Amino acid sequence: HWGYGKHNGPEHWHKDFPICKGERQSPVDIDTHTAKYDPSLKPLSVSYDQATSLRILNNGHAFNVEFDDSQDKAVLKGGPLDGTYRLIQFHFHWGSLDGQGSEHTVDKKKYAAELHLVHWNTKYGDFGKAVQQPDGLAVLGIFLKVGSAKPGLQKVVDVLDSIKTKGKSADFTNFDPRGLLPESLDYWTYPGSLTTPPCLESVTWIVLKEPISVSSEQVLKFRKLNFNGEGEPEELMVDNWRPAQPLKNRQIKASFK
Ligand SMILES: [Zn+2]
Repeated sequence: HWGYGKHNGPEHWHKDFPICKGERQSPVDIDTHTAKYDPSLKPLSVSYDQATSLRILNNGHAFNVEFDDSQDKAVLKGGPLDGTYRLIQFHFHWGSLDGQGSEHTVDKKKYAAELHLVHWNTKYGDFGKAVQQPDGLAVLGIFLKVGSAKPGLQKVVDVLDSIKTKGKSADFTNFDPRGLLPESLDYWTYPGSLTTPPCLESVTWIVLKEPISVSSEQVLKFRKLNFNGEGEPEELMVDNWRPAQPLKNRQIKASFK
């Protein structure tokens, strides 16, 4: 099956998932000099006050912190978006070293990790339906750099020992995703795809300009997770990022000058 190894990584995905070579794939390099300020973009609206987290799961390619998306409780709207998008889960991509890990890059710069807060368009009723639509998902992407600790991440870091291996889940209630946001909501936006198979081209990407800082100890604990199941040979869950894909016929817009 697909993964991030030598024999099943991103360069192989297209054999089972042809859309992975499509016209609007993600991530991309964000060339800050060619991105265009678009004064028509509205401010982003992140409304996470009533967010209800439920669970954290190691699914063999990352860990997802999952939310109750059965009501409008944690929603993204505004910016480039029409209508309302509900938070379903967040996860990260990270490296084996601090010098890599992000999926998007900024003038070719790779960050140590990248956070994806995944939201689906309520006009489609559920995530499964939404993910098949060209405007079905909105993903807020946030870069992580290593420096000072992010206090709001620590509760995530501390539960990772309980979900070391693929298929393990743990109760994870009352986690507040607002503690993962930077100060500024300035962003770049472009139309793209899931960055994991099936690579569906259903995503409005909203990538924040301001990274959050996490500590070396925090990211080190990400790197102790396993891609494998319990009782299978240990392979550390590191470098679970897809590299930048060709921009092709797209323009990245900036919300800021
Ligand atoms: Zn992701």
